[PDB]
Amino acid sequence: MLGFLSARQTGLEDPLRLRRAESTRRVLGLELNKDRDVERIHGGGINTLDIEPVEGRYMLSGGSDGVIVLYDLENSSRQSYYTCKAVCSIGRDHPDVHRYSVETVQWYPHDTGMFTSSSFDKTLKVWDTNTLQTADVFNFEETVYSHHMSPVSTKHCLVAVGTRGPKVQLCDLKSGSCSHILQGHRQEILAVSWSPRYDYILATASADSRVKLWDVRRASGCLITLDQHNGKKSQAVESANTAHNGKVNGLCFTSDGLHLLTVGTDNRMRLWNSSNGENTLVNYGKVCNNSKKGLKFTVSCGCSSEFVFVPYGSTIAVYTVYSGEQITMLKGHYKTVDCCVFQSNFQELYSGSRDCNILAWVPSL
Amino acid sequence: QKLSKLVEELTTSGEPRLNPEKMKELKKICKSSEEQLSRAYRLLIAQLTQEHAEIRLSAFQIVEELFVRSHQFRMLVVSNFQEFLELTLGTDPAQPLPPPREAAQRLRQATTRAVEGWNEKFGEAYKKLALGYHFLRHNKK
Repeated sequence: MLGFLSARQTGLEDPLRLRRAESTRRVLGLELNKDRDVERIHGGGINTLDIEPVEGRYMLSGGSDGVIVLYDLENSSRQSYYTCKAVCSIGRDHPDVHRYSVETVQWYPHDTGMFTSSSFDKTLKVWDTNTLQTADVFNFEETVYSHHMSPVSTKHCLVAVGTRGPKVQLCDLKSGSCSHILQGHRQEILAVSWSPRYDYILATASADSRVKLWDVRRASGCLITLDQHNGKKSQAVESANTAHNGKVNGLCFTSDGLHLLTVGTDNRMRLWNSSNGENTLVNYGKVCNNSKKGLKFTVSCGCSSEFVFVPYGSTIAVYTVYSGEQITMLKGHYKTVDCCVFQSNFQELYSGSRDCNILAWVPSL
Repeated sequence: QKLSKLVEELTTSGEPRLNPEKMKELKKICKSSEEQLSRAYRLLIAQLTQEHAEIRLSAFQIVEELFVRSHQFRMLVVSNFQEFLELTLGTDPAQPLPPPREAAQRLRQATTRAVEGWNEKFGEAYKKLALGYHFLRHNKK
């Protein structure tokens, strides 16, 4: 490394090199920090975590018990050891607490003043962070498996919601219009994700093994259906063009938004070109999931090489996105792992699990 | 070697009782060399994976005494101990299917009491003991 410092200092390399390379080096060194803890507040498993996109200071966390906890990730104490204390919490006594498991929780991109959370009580509630009161409640006729607000839309403020119904609901937070539906799936929608590149592209994955990308502006159905083989097994599309051979319970666009990673219960992950949904044939090997609900996984950002961190049973498996090489499997949870979220500032990973723990993985040295 | 000799002399179920002289000899031997204990775990996995429940109890007690006394099993059970976390999650909880649980209920109670002791005995930064105890208390104690 001192070579890296000397290269930065002399302008041999752009300073971008040392960031990105050092960021990567940090990611490869992720290790369970016992020099950092997250305060236990969930009585039930953590289904979801979300670090705020601006300033990355606060994390939301949704539990199987229905509570939403709001954690502060900055070490405000002077010690080197700290516990990420829980700022607020939608507890059992809140009048608005969810009744059943919170399945997704998301900071409003663009501003930390409002977050949204959806549950198995069939509601997507929008919250004022400051007063911690709901500002809006959308009711759905079927249990919500995931939602997602666009990380990029300065223009629209749609929330895509996937329920057990076969239809994707778009909920407009600007005047509250929960009527719009995308129709074309056939079984529950286990994962939705807006594109980080394009304002109005949404990808939705369903238990029917199909993943569709939609231009929600468009009035004409899906843009693309991802097909495992790219056409080697080609049929008039009524049942073919499955992304997976099981349920597809996870989606994640890569950072720059040029590829889509889907995980499904055939124990595979695939990487897809998000422009024409073609399959890049990245291998990745066998990725165990048997989650019956959405599997929340992330990608890294701002490294030399992009990584994807996928819950693999009771561990987080780290893979290199574009080559498939499994970097490592981070082993520190006790029960299955439900969600991992990446802190892009410091290359830290937080992962929740059914054992009611949120473990921080920070680079060593 | 001598580790295996002591393991055979202690884990033998014909006299299934805690003998203090042999345990102190094992403590002193483990303190004399750390490499005694790294293979001792391999011996203990032999006794945990053995058919007889009394041998499993004996190997569990030996692991606990080496972790709490020798100061070399502490660096196995409170550092580089994901194997220990997984053995705690597999012993008291159900063995992963198809393979079912083979230990005795008295061994389950002994493991519960050992976990409750180790929650305070060595928990300066190893809180997954308490987390596993809570998971047992809320799922398959």
